Amino acid sequence: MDTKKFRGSRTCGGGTHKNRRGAGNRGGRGKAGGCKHHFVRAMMRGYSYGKHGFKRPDEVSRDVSIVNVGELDELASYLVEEGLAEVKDGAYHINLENLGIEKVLGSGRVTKNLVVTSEEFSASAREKIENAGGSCIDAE
Amino acid sequence: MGKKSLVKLTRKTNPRIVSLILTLKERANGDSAPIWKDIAKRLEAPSRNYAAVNISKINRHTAEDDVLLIPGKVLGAGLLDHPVTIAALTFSDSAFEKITEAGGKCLSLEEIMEANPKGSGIRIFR
Amino acid sequence: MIAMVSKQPRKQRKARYAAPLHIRQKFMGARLSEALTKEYGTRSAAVITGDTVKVMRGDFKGTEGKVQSVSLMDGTITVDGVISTKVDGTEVPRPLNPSNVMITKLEMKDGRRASSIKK
Amino acid sequence: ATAKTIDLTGKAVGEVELPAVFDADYRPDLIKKAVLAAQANRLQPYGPRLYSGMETSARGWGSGRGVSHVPRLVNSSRAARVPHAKGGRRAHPPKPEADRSEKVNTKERRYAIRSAIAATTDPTLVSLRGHIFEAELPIVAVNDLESLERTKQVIEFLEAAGLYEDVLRAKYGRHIRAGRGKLRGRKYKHKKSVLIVAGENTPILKAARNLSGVDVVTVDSLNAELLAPGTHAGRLTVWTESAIGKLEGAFQ
RNA sequence: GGUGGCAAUGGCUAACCUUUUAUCUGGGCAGCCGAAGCGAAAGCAACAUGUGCGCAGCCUUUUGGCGAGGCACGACGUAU
RNA sequence: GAGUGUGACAGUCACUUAGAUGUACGCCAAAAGACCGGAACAUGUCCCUGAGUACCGUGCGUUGGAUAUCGUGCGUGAAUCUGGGGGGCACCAACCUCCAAAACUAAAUACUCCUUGAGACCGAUAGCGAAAUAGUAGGGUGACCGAACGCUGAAAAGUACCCCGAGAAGGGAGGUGCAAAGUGCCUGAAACCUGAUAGUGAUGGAACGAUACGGCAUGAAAGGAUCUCUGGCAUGAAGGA
RNA sequence: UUAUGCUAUCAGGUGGAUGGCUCGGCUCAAGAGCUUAUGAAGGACGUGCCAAGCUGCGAUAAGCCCGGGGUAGGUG
Ligand SMILES: [K+]
Ligand SMILES: [K+]
Ligand SMILES: [Mg+2]
Ligand SMILES: [Mg+2]
Ligand SMILES: [Mg+2]
Repeated sequence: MDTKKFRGSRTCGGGTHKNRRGAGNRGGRGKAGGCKHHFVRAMMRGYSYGKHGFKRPDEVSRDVSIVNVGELDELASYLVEEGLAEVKDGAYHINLENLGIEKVLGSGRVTKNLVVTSEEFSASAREKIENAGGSCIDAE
Repeated sequence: MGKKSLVKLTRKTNPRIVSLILTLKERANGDSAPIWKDIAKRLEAPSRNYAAVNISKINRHTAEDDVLLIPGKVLGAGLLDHPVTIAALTFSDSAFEKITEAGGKCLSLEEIMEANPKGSGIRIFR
Repeated sequence: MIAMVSKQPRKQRKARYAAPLHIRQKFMGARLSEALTKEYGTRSAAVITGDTVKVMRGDFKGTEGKVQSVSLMDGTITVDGVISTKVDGTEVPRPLNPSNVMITKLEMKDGRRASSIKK
Repeated sequence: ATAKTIDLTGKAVGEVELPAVFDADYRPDLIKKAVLAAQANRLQPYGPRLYSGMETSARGWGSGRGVSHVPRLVNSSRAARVPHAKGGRRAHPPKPEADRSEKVNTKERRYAIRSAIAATTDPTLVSLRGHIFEAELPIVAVNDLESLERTKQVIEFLEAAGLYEDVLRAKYGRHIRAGRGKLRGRKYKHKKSVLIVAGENTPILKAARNLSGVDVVTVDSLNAELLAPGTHAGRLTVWTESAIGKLEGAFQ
């Protein structure tokens, strides 16, 4: 706190001088009392008692990097000028493997001919790419 | 510009912002144009809530040769198909490149103040 | 000698205060006269008991005399004619700092003095 | 935009196009941030020893003796160890484990450096900063200033450029400061006069080094605190041709 | 929170190297946060705006119009 | 032109500094010589490759180690290249991976008695307890606890001689010194104590003051000079005889 | 001449604050890093012309010998 502003206040913003003694003025140390007197506070701060679900091992579980077809479509020219994609007879050839993405999702619009090769596609990504005139290629 | 406005101005550290606020209030006076006083009040507001407008909003809400004044920064997310003149406090590099290639102008608040002091036809974007 | 290793006043003064005797010899340096500096190639030399110096600072500026005595611990010399008359009236020498005097004639009864002054 | 270059006699003998580092707007707030961060990163840990005032076995007498309940020596009534006891520990002293370093992002630190470099071109900022000079800013010197090896040559160049008055101001303005700094080793309060920036390591570093208030550095070793001593921009600086050539993308 | 830098083509680097004695300059993409959520998990995976109201500001016949932001819907992803 | 010393502030007075020199014993150390020697392939009813060990059962500790940490108490206990171990419960199969139960091994790392340097550190009730005749004086049978105390002056020039005094005290007078700064001596606050001055005071009522008006004293500087005193005239709000 | 006192200032005493000074302390960094039966560290006692403490030294006792640096003073 601003120590200088409280020089002369005696209690220094604490109320009574009998405040500010120990953990008794906080109701205990840490997040104690979450079943008894900090029960509602535990609900508010998310520390309510209980267990839920199970964790799978990190060595089998995996998350996939994603990119929506709108993001690919409306910055594909930047990808070609940066080298990560090429234009073959007018069709953008994007390989998500060198982008670090493994699943194409279907959010957005596809306005150009995208020939996209990726480890996985959502169904909607499939229709949006194929209706734009392009195709989807799985990574063997 | 009473004590509240003075608190807000004295709070700012960027001399460009201070000079802009002062000159905008002067121009709102002289030109009789509440657009400049409005921009000054938006600049006096806390800097954590400054406008950071992406290119996509400008493209979505503007027509050809539409003059925009953004009391903040223009960012580069999105595409810009039509030319548009944009007066902003600052621009991203990508925002500048996109606006330039689309055929628009990236001018500052001082430049737009000098171009038309009355603020006629100018639309504020946040 | 105190290098630019330490620019701190405390270390400089500690070095001077606890200087060995062979280092306190160099504290007795005094400016040589123009003739002596020309004919020795050095700008200064240690004041020795015996050589003639001219006092150039203090209450006794302009006096020329022979160094009667040198104290290495005090870093002071005693010059003929630089005295303090005391309440008895007997005349007592007033010690001088060697940096306040100038050598005008060296005592060269010691064959080692020439190399002592330089090299 | 463009700047004239003066030879060692002080006469303009050509033109140089100033890099984009020189048309950077003036940002005293960012300059202040950069200089304060560098000063803080220079600082040194300090504090009392671990158990200073606390290496006693003092214990309280308790109630019933007409005395305060402070800890006392086991074989005397002398109070010990408490911050209001004589010889007791300091409550809240400086800690050697305290971290005084400040971070400034490299982008905004470079912005501050560019702002300070552009501030060396404004006569109003430089004269308001305290400097005495009669030259026309910015001062770009031909590269032969870098090859001169004696202080007298630097004096002749500075006099021909109308900059030596600032050096004399720094020399005669050197003053013994007030307070405890003299005992700690900061006997003088020094002034800053002239910044010489060279293209690379050359003899001009040693040659101009001993001038009073003068800093001579290369473009690589150029930071905010050299260009804005005390967080104030507007340092009178002499750039060389090589320095201006090497400044094209220096902080952008 | 106030003030700033940069900004989805994002931000910042950590250790460390460069120190020519702790600053500093230039490097350093490992990593972290943001960028897609929902689900215990398997897994699957969304609007670059479809509509309305409407503040500021601008235009205006001074009563209306356009209306960023805001608000209210509609639609969609996923769990049940 | 870091700094310190020198009778007050020093780049040029001294020591230094920047920069160069030199150095016994040692330490590293390249050219060049002397020496044990190194690396591939072919063939295989061939030989060797670490035991109370690995593993397992049970108890306990420990661990994030969860039926899936490591240890070690008890018990039990293998195999031998057609072999053995591991791949987070056990077992089966596939695949991948290694070869324990023997041994050594620089560097990068830690620390601070010690050396050097530095410091938005402290500045004598602080900073180490200790500016060290300081773990001292002193305290405790003992384990152990543990202080206080820095400074004359440029130079002792550290007060001659004389008087009083029992005086090797002290005082007076007189000197030294720019200055008594006169030896635990720089500056020298307050409490406290002695005296002086102003006011008051032996008929007097107590939060020791604030406000107004008077007596006495002071009012040199730093405060006023159409300022202070005393009146006249003009205009005068609220109010108003 | 109102004593005993009270209030303010001044002079002096006592006292040792304040200021100024500091060869001390503290912290950080960079180095360097084992020693003792060839008797260590540590302690006791002694050791000086006048010397009690500390420091150094060991009956050769604030010291003895040799080489180098230093050079005119020294005797913590
Ligand atoms: K002198
Ligand atoms: K001095
Ligand atoms: Mg010097
Ligand atoms: Mg102490
Ligand atoms: Mg202490």
